[PDB]
Amino acid sequence: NSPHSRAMYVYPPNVESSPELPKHIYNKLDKGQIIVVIWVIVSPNNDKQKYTLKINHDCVPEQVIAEAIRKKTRSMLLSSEQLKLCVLEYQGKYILKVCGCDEYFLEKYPLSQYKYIRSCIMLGRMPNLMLMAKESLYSQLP
Amino acid sequence: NSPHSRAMYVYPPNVESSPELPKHIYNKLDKGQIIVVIWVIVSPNNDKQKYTLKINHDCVPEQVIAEAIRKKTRSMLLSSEQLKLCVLEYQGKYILKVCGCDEYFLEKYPLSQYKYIRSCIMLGRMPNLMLMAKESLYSQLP
Ligand SMILES: *CCC(=O)N1CCn2nc(-c3nc(-c4ccc5c(cnn5C)c4)c4ccsc4c3-c3c(F)cc(F)cc3OCCOC)cc2[C@H]1C
Ligand SMILES: *CCC(=O)N1CCn2nc(-c3nc(-c4ccc5c(cnn5C)c4)c4ccsc4c3-c3c(F)cc(F)cc3OCCOC)cc2[C@H]1C
Repeated sequence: NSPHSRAMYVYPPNVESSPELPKHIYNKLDKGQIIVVIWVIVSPNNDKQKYTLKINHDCVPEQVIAEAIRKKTRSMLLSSEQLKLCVLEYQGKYILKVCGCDEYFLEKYPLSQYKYIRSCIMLGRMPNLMLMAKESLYSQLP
Repeated sequence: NSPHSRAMYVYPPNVESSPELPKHIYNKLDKGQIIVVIWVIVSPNNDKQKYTLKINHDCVPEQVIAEAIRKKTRSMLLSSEQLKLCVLEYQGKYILKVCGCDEYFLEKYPLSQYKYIRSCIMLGRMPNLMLMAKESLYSQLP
């Protein structure tokens, strides 16, 4: 089986049955938008950097990856064609997970449909997420 | 004629000539096991939930239903008799099909002998399957 399949089997997504967000949960957001923190390892010294994003609650994990690139590329050092290539490149290179936990967001679902996010919203807690390279995920498989 | 007989005539299986898997295809599996995706409709609003299973390639469709039952009841501390009762009940209530396509797995064949499954194995792709209520299939017959 493909490494993508084995990651799905080992780390199955914890999504809700409906993508429709309950009204009492949606009202806890800022006009349906949720503030999340995105971590990443940027240096060989395992130094971690972070971005604080405000995104729609129904963003899929691949849209979170794209939104984090737009946050960084605000300071322009690349053309538009280079930027589009970088978004597609890193969308196929990185996956999203909960920081410090064995909870992953490998499948295309609205972020708020994942159970970890809903508990974060109901608890008034900020989702603490990490961008991990797909190859680093495939190497830790049994 | 019986409704099950009518379903076989209307939806005949697309199977390969031999149940023996060629070596170059078998070697694409993880020690003879295939990872499949099983969808199901859980709410009257047609909300779908899914399981990602790793099963023997020569499981018959009724064994796929049994493996999905063991997946859900894994934590429930059920006895063998309790588990068997649920397995027999849902084996007589649900059939297996390709999700979103008019391809069915109604007959006792090794799953890998079906042409859709074997091509999935050769592609390194997960079979995208759906569990449909038997009565819903018999109602759509001519
Ligand atoms: C084609 C893609 C490409 O070449 N690049 C250039 C490098 N790059 N880094 C990130 C990225 N950067 C940060 C970040 C924030 C703040 C920082 C530093 C360093 N010093 N400070 C103060 C780095 C970051 C923080 C969280 S996530 C992230 C990313 C980032 C991203 F937004 C989306 C991703 F898919 C991956 C990454 O990180 C990859 C690890 O570093 C290479 C984006 C890029 C892209 C545009
Ligand atoms: C004696 C048998 C019996 O009473 N039950 C109880 C109900 N039941 N549901 C399933 C089943 N559940 C899921 C599933 C997975 C993840 C879920 C939800 C809801 N929320 N989350 C996060 C439901 C499921 C997903 C794919 S297949 C499946 C099944 C399932 C099965 F494994 C085998 C089948 F033959 C049928 C079904 O689903 C039938 C639809 O009813 C919900 C199993 C049972 C059994 C144990």
